[PDB]
Amino acid sequence: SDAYRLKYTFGVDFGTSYVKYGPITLNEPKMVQTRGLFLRDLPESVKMRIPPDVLARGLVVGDEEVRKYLSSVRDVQRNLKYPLKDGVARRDDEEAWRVLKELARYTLAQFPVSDPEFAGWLVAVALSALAPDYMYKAIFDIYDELASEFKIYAVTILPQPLAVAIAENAVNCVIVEGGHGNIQVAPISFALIREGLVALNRGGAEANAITREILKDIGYSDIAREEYAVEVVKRAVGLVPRRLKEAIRAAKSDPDRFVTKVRLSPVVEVEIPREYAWTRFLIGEIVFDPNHEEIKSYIEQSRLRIENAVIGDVTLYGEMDVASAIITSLRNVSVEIQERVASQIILSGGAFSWRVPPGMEDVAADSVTRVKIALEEKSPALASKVEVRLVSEPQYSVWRGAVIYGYALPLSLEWSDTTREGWRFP
Amino acid sequence: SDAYRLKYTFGVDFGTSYVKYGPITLNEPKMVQTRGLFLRDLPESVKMRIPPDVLARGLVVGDEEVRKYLSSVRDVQRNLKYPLKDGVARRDDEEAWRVLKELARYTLAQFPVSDPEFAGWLVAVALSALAPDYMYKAIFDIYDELASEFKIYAVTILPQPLAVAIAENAVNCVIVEGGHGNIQVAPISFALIREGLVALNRGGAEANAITREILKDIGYSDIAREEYAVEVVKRAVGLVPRRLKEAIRAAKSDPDRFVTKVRLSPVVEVEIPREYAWTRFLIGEIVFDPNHEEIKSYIEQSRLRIENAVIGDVTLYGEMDVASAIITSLRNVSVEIQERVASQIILSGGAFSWRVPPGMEDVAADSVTRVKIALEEKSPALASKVEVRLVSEPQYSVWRGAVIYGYALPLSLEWSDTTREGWRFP
Amino acid sequence: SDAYRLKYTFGVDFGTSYVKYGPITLNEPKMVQTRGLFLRDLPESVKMRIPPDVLARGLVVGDEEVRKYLSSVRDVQRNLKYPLKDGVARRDDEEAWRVLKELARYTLAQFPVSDPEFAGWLVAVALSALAPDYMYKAIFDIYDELASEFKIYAVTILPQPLAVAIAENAVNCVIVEGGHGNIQVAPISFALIREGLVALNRGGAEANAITREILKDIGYSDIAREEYAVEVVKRAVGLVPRRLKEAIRAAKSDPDRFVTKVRLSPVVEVEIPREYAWTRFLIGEIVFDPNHEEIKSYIEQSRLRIENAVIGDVTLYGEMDVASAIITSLRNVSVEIQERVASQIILSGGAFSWRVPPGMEDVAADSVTRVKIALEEKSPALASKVEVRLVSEPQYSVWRGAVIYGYALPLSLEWSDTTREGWRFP
Ligand SMILES: Nc1ncnc2c1ncn2[C@@H]1O[C@H](COP(=O)(O)OP(=O)(O)O)[C@@H](O)[C@H]1O
Ligand SMILES: Nc1ncnc2c1ncn2[C@@H]1O[C@H](COP(=O)(O)OP(=O)(O)O)[C@@H](O)[C@H]1O
Ligand SMILES: Nc1ncnc2c1ncn2[C@@H]1O[C@H](COP(=O)(O)OP(=O)(O)O)[C@@H](O)[C@H]1O
Repeated sequence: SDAYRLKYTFGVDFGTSYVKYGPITLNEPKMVQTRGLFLRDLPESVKMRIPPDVLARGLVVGDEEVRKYLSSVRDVQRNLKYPLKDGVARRDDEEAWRVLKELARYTLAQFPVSDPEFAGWLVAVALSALAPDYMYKAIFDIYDELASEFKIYAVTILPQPLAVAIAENAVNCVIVEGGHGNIQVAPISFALIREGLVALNRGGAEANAITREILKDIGYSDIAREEYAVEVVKRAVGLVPRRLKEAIRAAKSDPDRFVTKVRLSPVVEVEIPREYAWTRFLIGEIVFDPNHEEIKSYIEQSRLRIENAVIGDVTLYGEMDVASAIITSLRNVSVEIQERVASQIILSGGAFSWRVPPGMEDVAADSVTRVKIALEEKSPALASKVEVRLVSEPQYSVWRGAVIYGYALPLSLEWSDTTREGWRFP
Repeated sequence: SDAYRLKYTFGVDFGTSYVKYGPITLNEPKMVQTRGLFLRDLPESVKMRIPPDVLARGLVVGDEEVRKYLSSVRDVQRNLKYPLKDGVARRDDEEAWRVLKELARYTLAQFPVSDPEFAGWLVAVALSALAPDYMYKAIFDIYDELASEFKIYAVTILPQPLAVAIAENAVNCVIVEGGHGNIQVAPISFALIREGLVALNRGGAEANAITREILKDIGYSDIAREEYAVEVVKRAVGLVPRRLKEAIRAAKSDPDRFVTKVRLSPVVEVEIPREYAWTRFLIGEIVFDPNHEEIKSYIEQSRLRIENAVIGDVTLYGEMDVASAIITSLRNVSVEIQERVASQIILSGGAFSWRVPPGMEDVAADSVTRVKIALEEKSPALASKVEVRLVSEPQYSVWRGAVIYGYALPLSLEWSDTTREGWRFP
Repeated sequence: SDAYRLKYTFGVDFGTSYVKYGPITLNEPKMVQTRGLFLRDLPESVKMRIPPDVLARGLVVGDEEVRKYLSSVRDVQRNLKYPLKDGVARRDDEEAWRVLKELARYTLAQFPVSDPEFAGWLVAVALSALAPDYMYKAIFDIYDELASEFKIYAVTILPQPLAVAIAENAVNCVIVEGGHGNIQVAPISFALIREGLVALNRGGAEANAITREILKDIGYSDIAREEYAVEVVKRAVGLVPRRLKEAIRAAKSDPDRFVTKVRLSPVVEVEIPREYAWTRFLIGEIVFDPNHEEIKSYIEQSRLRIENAVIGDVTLYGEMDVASAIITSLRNVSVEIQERVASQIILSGGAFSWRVPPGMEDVAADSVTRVKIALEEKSPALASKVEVRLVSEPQYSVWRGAVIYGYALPLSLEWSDTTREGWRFP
């Protein structure tokens, strides 16, 4: 039906960090941190303390639902699984979708529907652009299973940048998503340019890993293991330089500006010492231009120490700067239209967030000011006409696009594997 | 069976001082002071006076059973064996378990069962967290031998802090056991955190040894040798300072407040003189924070005199404060949950008992008020939100947890050496 | 000059345990156990007994120089500072470099130079790969101060694995250092692969801490506090299993093979009892593969007891096996060359030492045989072609590389912070 959509059209975003979800009726979507928590090796002592309903399905997911079941850090680095490592779950990983299943299951269960006119939801999923074929097939399999439990009339999937352009309803610009895992820049002329869509393998999660290194170098290593901890630290102590080299010089001259103290929990309060105060810049900068002799040295000597198993989640080989990303995304649109499409740049998603702490504007920079000054370095003639803008409520964006897309996607259009578009029915 | 448990589930605690025991049916457990009494070198004169049944097994154990067989102090410091010196019996000591055997034998024999429906007990043992592997294997060997005498259907063992958390059924807090021998602090989130469990090697028995030194300095040394004597003295004359340095200053200014007279027996009545009246504080304080230039001097110069053999049971090297213990136990749980788990602090066990004698509240402090003020000194930001509580009937606690754990521990779960959990059958 | 180098080129290694040092002229370097001994709280009684020269600088360092100033164990666990806890001194610790200063000062003072042609030394320092930026800057500050005292023409610093590859002058292999604090595995093709260099945070010092636990479980705890004591015990009683599980099974079947008696001092002679005889394996094994349900249980229940302050120096979260370390270090070199570079494996450094005591070869294994059988478990196809070798004089190695590197490092090459290579001049 039609007005049936304005109620029961149900958007879902995944991305890496937060799974943003809700029906179209919401003003802004509810969030679930993507982490699933396994309950797997349990001393029968603790199984006595777990409700047999929760332990039955073998996981728990959601912000509040997991917090209650969290044991010590050793438990966290084991049984707390962040699937969607970057935008994507490796096929071979059974634990990867096992959480996504009950993460998606948690999503719908959160919103019951009393109305007997309810024929089942309309589930608009927004995956990352990097999502391969199997990740589509896998997640439709997920919602096919929830069809037996919940009422789902139809399921669709849209690439994440497609949502944002729909969310902004912007006519001419290059969308840039700050997605935690991946940065997806797409130009849009009258709509997405699928050929010009460019999605980096880098994201906010690379700002964690550059923080997760700092907290190891300060001797907080117990804190590093817990991903929530570096999150709070990164978000609080992370900072974006105007120009990295000029900034680090500044922070080594007058560190007292940059020394910060973050209270994670009453026991553990992270003090960024006087010396490393300049490393605050590497935290927020590595999202944008992770090519510098200053970072690429600091990341290299931080790749040496291998604590548990992982060598660290980050790439030593170097990536493309989001300045160079936007440019590369534009060379794929037509020279006719490039003057128009390169006018606006919409920054969106999480990793473009950073707010300059007050009084520090002479050195730090907002994500907006960063991109604008990033273009001046590479393509000067471009940065003249560029008006770069950050979305209001950056991370809520993709979901707002997911429902609008999900709202108008004529329901007689079947999902066909070849076109990778349209509804599928259970 | 099931309702069979609500009767014949049988909890046993050991700990150092009192072995707390009984079936689940009891309101509070019966106690046996852990002391075994050897009858070993007996002039045939006295063997004539001993029933040949008692002398046959070579020991006696229990409060009333030993009192009748106690000879002079020389006999007490010899043939009265306190096993479980701290939480643990050294493997090499045959006398150590030989008492525990007949101490555990005394425990079950105390409770005969008339009902022919009785298939044997369910013995839930609570050992100290410090109990090594052999101490588990040794005590199962004990109950395997009592299987031939008594009816024991199944035997299990739980670490002592696991009991308390079950006894309190507290969801978020850090348990602190005042166990006579050892202080075992564990955080609990939905249940014990085995990684965060921290057990000090210090306990109430270190408050004896600091009293046992005082009674030597007052010239009562005949009284010191008898462990029951310092017990009654410690419990009566022992006291817990608000702040040790401020307190000792007070007690040296106005000693008449603190001069006390304890009647042990009609012959021997201990008068804490006017001078040492300040040493009452070191008695109760050394349980909490045994690092002070005032104690660590007094314990050092009291380590010099070596009377019989032992140099004294106490550590000159210094230990961790229970304030620092709780903190160290929290750094092992996840920064996510630390805000919640650090809220409540449950004090339990014997060594957190002390009651301020009336009118003295301006200087002394209850164990509760002591811990709360202990945290303010170390981790100020923690002590703001901390609500610290003492268990009603502090020492009875562990047993109450031992039965509940012993009540539900599904009986098809075998004891497996690797997991160190579950029932074993004889 | 040139031939001036063949005399006055002066190598210095730090590492954790032994600081190996000497001029290039030596056959093998002289050693200094890294321990500094503070003289800090001294009763004026003892200051009368200390030469005012020694007490002036406030420390003493060196094997013989400290032995003479050692008081009781309480003094040792306080005023005997092992800096470089693992490979690294925490910035905030003033006591950390204060020893390194006079430790390095002790080093040069040991070797006076009579020749008036002597223009000052050439100091080649070998730090650990984990050495951060500040640890470089700190130690150059050290040698800048010794420039006023001694004659130092030039100072350089090389990462420790760089030395070994130079010391061996091996063309194709993966160096593995058994460094007391840390295990640094690097592949070398025509030289070090800085990207493939992988340095574990585990080392011989984790074999102490697993012995330091054993000596607490045997009741020698007075002996545990003294790091020299566990050293001699570890080196003597420590043993490396062929396969840990198969070995522990063997040692619990026939303990009389493994019961050992080590004479530390005429008073104290450590008898590893019959029972724990199997724990000899955990001593030497935890260097290699500290992931086992057998160790990771024994280390966990040994982390509970906290004696003085420290919870114990060791990581409960688990580390990477040196088998998996070598593999992870190879995935960073190019698939073209991996066939060649994975041929030889040079084991080096202290923690790869262990000699099977005679007649026990059926169960124990040399460090060589251990690594070779370690690879067979993980990467079978690799272990076929692998020829693994241990350096002759394992621990002397890094210094031998330090001088050769220090010998040819063209002196017109300045130290530049960015490249982290080359000479600096005072
Ligand atoms: N105030 C902030 N400053 C810096 N980074 C932030 C801030 N708030 C959120 N973030 C980052 O944004 C990320 C959220 O992005 P997200 O929408 O999950 O991307 P996607 O869902 O596409 O993977 C978080 O992982 C976090 O690291
Ligand atoms: N009123 C009191 N004041 C101070 N200490 C007390 C008091 N009552 C009991 N105690 C101490 O508590 C101890 C009992 O603790 P207990 O339960 O035996 O510990 P565990 O059993 O774990 O070893 C006794 O040794 C005694 O010293
Ligand atoms: N025979 C031996 N058996 C086992 N371990 C040994 C033996 N000899 C020395 N070791 C260990 O080797 C270590 C020396 O390594 P070292 O060269 O100090 O490493 P680094 O200097 O890189 O820190 C000592 O700490 C000791 O524990």
